[PDB]
Amino acid sequence: EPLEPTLKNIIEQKSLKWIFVGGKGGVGKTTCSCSLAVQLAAVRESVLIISTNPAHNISDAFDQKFSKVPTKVKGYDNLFAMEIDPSLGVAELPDEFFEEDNMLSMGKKMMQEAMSAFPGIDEAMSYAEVMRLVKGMNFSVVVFDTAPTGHTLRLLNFPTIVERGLGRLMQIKNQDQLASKLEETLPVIRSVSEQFKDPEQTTFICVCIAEFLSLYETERLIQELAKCRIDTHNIIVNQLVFPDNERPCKMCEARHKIQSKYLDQMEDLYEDFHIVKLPLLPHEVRGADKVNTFSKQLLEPYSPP
Amino acid sequence: EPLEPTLKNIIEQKSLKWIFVGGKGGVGKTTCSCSLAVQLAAVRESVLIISTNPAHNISDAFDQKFSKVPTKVKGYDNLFAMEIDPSLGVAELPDEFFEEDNMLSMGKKMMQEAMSAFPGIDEAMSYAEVMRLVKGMNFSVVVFDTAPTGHTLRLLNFPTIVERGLGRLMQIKNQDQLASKLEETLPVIRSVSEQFKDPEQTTFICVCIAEFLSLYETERLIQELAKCRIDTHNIIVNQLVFPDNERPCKMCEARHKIQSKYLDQMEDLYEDFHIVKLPLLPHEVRGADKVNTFSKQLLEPYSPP
Amino acid sequence: RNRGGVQRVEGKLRASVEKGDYYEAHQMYRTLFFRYMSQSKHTEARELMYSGALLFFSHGQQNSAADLSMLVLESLEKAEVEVADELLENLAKVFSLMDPNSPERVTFVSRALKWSSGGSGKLGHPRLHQLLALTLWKEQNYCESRYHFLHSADGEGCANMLVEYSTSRGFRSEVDMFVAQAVLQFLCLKNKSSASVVFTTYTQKHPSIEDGPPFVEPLLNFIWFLLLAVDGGKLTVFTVLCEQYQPSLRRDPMYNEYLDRIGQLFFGVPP
Amino acid sequence: RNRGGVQRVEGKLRASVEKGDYYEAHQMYRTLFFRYMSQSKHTEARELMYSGALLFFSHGQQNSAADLSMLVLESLEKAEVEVADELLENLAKVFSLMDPNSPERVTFVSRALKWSSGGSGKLGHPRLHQLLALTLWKEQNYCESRYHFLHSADGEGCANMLVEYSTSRGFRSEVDMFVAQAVLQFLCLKNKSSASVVFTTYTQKHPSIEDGPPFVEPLLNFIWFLLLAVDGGKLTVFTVLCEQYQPSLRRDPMYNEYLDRIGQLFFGVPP
Amino acid sequence: EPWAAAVPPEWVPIIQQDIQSQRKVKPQPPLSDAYLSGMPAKRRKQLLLSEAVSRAAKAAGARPLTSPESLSRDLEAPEVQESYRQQLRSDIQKRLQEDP
Amino acid sequence: EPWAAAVPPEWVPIIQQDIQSQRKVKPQPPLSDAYLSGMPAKRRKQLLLSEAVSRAAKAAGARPLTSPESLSRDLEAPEVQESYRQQLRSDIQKRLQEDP
Amino acid sequence: PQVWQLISKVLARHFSAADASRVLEQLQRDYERSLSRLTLDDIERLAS
Amino acid sequence: PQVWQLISKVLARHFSAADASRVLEQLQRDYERSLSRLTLDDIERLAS
Ligand SMILES: Nc1ncnc2c1ncn2[C@@H]1O[C@H](COP(=O)(O)OP(=O)(O)OP(=O)(O)O)[C@@H](O)[C@H]1O
Ligand SMILES: Nc1ncnc2c1ncn2[C@@H]1O[C@H](COP(=O)(O)OP(=O)(O)OP(=O)(O)O)[C@@H](O)[C@H]1O
Ligand SMILES: [Mg+2]
Ligand SMILES: [Mg+2]
Ligand SMILES: [Zn+2]
Repeated sequence: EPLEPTLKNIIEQKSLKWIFVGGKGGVGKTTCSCSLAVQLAAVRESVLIISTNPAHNISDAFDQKFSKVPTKVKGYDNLFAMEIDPSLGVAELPDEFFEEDNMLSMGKKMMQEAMSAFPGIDEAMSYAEVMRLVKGMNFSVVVFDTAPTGHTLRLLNFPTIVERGLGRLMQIKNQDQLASKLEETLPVIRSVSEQFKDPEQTTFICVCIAEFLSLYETERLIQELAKCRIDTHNIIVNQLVFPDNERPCKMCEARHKIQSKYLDQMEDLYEDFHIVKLPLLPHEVRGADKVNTFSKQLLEPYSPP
Repeated sequence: EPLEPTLKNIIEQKSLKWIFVGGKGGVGKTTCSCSLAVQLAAVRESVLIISTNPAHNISDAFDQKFSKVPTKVKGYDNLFAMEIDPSLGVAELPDEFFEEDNMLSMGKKMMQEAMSAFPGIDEAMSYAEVMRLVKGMNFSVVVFDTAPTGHTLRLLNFPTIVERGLGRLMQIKNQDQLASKLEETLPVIRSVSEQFKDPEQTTFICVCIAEFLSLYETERLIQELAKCRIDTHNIIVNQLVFPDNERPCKMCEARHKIQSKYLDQMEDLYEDFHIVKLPLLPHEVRGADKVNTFSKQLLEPYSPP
Repeated sequence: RNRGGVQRVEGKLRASVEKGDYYEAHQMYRTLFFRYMSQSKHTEARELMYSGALLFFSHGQQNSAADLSMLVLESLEKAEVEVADELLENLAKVFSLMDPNSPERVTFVSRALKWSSGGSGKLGHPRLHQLLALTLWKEQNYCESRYHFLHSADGEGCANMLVEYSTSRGFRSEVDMFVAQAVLQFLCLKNKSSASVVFTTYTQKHPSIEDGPPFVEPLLNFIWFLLLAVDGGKLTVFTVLCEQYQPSLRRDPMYNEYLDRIGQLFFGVPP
Repeated sequence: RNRGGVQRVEGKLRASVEKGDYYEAHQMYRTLFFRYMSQSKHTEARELMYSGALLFFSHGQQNSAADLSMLVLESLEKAEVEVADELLENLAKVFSLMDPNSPERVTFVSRALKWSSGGSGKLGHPRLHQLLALTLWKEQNYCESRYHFLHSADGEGCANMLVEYSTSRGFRSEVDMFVAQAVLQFLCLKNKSSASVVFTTYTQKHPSIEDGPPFVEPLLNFIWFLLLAVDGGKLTVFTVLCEQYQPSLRRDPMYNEYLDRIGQLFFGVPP
Repeated sequence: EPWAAAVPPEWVPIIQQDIQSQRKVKPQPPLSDAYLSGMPAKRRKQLLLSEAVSRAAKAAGARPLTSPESLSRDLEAPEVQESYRQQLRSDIQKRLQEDP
Repeated sequence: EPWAAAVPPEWVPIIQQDIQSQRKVKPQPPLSDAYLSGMPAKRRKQLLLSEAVSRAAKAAGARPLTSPESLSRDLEAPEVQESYRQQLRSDIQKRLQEDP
Repeated sequence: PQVWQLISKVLARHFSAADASRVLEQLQRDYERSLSRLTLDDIERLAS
Repeated sequence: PQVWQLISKVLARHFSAADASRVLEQLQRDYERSLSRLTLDDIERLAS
């Protein structure tokens, strides 16, 4: 009766392009996103993973450092990874043949200095990379290891507010060559907004742990996404504990009791959501092999032996 | 020989005013910050806790909802809690006696609408509350449950860049009544910056778990703080697992092995840091009683029985 | 089965309320509200939210009750429910139950007023303004009570509140000026009948004011003549009254601009 | 004891490198760098970072090696180490070892050049520019190699690279124009000796150019006379040469503004 | 009078009285903050001598011959100036008496 | 000539030749992108007929009597227009021949 | 004894005759204005 | 057979005589300019 507790729908939904993994901090956004990307790489022609979170961990997750430009992930042929760069475009080496225009020099200096450290720069740069992708279409699908619920929601809202602002501007366009640039941007802006608002094009994977704080942070995140009308029809319960009846211990038993309570609460609350349950593993989930093994159970419904 | 593995120095350093708790997501920033605030409330005349993280959890941590204005925490007399409000100041009810000035009406409307959803609004509003506090001095000390490393670093950098920008402006002041307002702000701005840069006035508590991702995210956070010259001389290792030799289980044993490896790495790396170790508990750390009990071991060096 | 989750959630909420886990009950109230709204059960969601807010108020859970009240306002807004007296009384009760100094009230009222006929003048039903003013007067929040009364449509209780406010706070010489201010502001709000009733009641009931339309105070006589002229609508009479009473109208300078509106409003004076 | 942590960290780093855990070794390299810098051991930190970057390059860890190289540049910057030929060769080797198309090189070189005498002209030692140009030429990155040569102080290898670039890419009729462009740009860079040597070598060694100062190509003769005039510094000669050769100078219009600089630079022409 | 023509005749008498009274009524005293709360104006209705004297000099533009710092030092608020502080207290008490 | 006075006498002969040659040399042909890479200018050095004809009309401001959409429909790139496409291929091959 | 004696005798040593007189009369004017416009809020402020 | 015949016969049905002639001659001018300024990059673009 209930929806299958697997991400099988995500794999089968081939039209899906933009995949967002988010939730409370430390739940496993990075690991789950890497696992999902690995699973997709076995189906799609080429998949990218972007660490929009300023505290990038995909390098640690895959045990292989990644630059700010997509790079093939070791051990895979069509899987790429990148970390968003808060800093603006680097300054090209001046020719120096002629005295540089101080106005543009200082404009670019401020552009690369002030807003580089501005609090909202990270999400804005992530959005800029999204625009670049909507201009490129180089990768079949892209998976975003987003920051926690708050900043991820800010990022997801940014396209809507920016599109509204550009629409207002174009209304005020009638009342100095930037007009062409605005008209060039606006198509890309509605394109990104439309893709984000289309369930067939994108979906948000909410990853959470069986605890009060994580549970209700995930609930708030889901409601905010519904306000943003971003489709989200699956949750990843992570770090679950399954006691071994042979040699049980108090810690594991109590943790299992708590997690069972909050997981029953989740299942009652999240009907019509593919709730895929990921057990806590006794080994570090890092490196291509471990990540692939973890993803294998991410797709096959885990059941304790 | 090593520094005492407790926050005793934080309690004893009475001049300390601004306390920041941060680290990788899900490590326990909220719980550890609440515990530290509870411990301080037994010493200082009055302590506040602010959930700068947009995904506020102090309400869940203390099992008591808190508004955007400080409110006394149930079960305590001098402990207060608040959650930062991204939204700007509400619009006062118009008198309507005279036709409203459309210019100011629309200015305030845009102020409360556009930047309310801007990605950088959260940190900016947290900074505004910091300014309000530096104007008020109502509470003895304030503990910030910051967002993960990235956005917390953005917030901590914001005072420096804003102060630099205001200094530049005042240099350009010579080349329309806002000048007085700028001159009123600038003192508060240098005050906040100076307090943040003064070890005697503030300190950053880094909370982490014994894992690769958390470990090196904490390392990056510490280095970034050193770049910002914010004093940080203690770490909170959290969610540690101590196996019971009587009835051990594979999961707890393997987790303990991993955590011991990464904790030895921490101790080697973080000399001159009070590394206080917090065990994982078999019960939800929520509510005043549980939080107080957890804080008790946060101050007394935990040792397994 | 698919719906079974909601019933189990409701039962767990009841159990948590019984146990006294008030914050968890608040969170589950939020969850149930969102689930019901997703099903378009606006009325049921609003009723549940109202009951939860009342319960949280009864137990002293101020912040939780305020959050649930704001969710009630959200339900009213999203469903576009037509304003009804019962809902206004409900909102007034919720506002009364709140902590007077808590900012949530400011957020609540501004929203509530913005909901009731949100397309014009923050008016809704002046019944809501009257209820808020009465609640504030009982709380002795004279400033906001007077403001709402001015935006309300009840003058009798307004006049009684003005009398109490002047006696408790107004100086010896400001007695007439208080009612003059209130009346001129009513006229600025285009409510002539409210001004008439409030002036009549204030003059009749105030202990320090001698009964009789021929009031000793020049200001009261000026206000009476101004009301009569507004009834007539003759601009020349308004100008004469303003000129002859200038010494009294100068007692508070702002009166002048009020008159500027009045002449524009009731005597066709161009702006 | 307090220092023991660093030695244990170094030993663990060696063990991890032996095990092949390259990324963990990179992270521990970063940690050791920061610890050493905190102790003001700038030289030791830089040497360790250089060794780690070389090792990561040897094993194909491109991104890690680039990060360690950037840390090396940070060590050079923070310690304000005076530029020395050995360090420039080290940086040139690191730049060569990088992936040509990777953006890090752009970030690296811009920083490295910005480090070496960062107060004036991005110059540092033109030795660094020469090394970068040679590396690019070996990589056959003719555009950037030419750019650096122009910003370099080596003309002989510059001329050889220009000859190869023209033969491989330049059209039949552009042979003289390539060297003319390079020479005029050198003059725009205020390096007269570099222009002289490069022109001499290019004319002597290019297969399609007949030996002899009296070159058949009018442009080559114009360049020779321009160099001689710049040696003389006579403005009238410069003006005469520019006027008489206008048909040739129009072959590429931009030449003109180059001359405008040259006259301003070597003949006192006001801007 | 001319204006009497516009208004109804029975309004005519009282107005004259109001006019006559109006010419003798002492101007409005400072208003109560309670009343002023009903108006959007930010009008409203120097205990320590150092700043009071500084303000007096600023409003008069007087140049202290020796120094203003000396002026501040000349008192430092001793008992003979506590005389002035309780003189202030008494004066505001008398104010309150006139406004009970 | 006048200009000959300024320059040294031995420069005088060659310049005349350069002048004389200069008057007959055919102007500069379009430059190689390799050369242009050395200059900051963004100068550089319509395969499908629909857009080529549209550009021709725009540059001439010609009004299509029936419709431009019909003009696009009139071909839809059939074999008789594949004639033109390989004519293009041959023409650029001849271009390459003249620039080997 | 009263305010004016104190201030006059204190300012007779540091201001010029004209400057001292102007300062004293300006202070008296300011004090009179403050007394005139005194309200309850002033009474609470003084009490604090 | 060649480009000009094709375009002339196609445009003889939809443009006016003057308009058709102007379009054809403008196209020929554009084609001549493109051929003149053709470079290698154009050759790769065409090959793609
Ligand atoms: N199922 C699991 N079993 C064991 N360890 C896990 C599991 N999921 C995550 N971890 C580990 O828990 C820690 C937190 O996970 P992770 O770093 O992926 O979280 P995150 O959501 O990406 O965090 P952040 O918001 O800080 O980026 C990491 O050490 C990760 O390796
Ligand atoms: N020592 C502990 N023992 C048991 N549970 C713990 C412990 N520390 C934290 N937890 C629980 O782990 C979850 C994560 O902790 P917490 O929410 O405090 O993290 P955080 O750093 O504040 O997270 P975020 O960055 O998302 O705000 C919560 O359920 C918390 O109750
Ligand atoms: Mg992550
Ligand atoms: Mg938290
Ligand atoms: Zn166990």
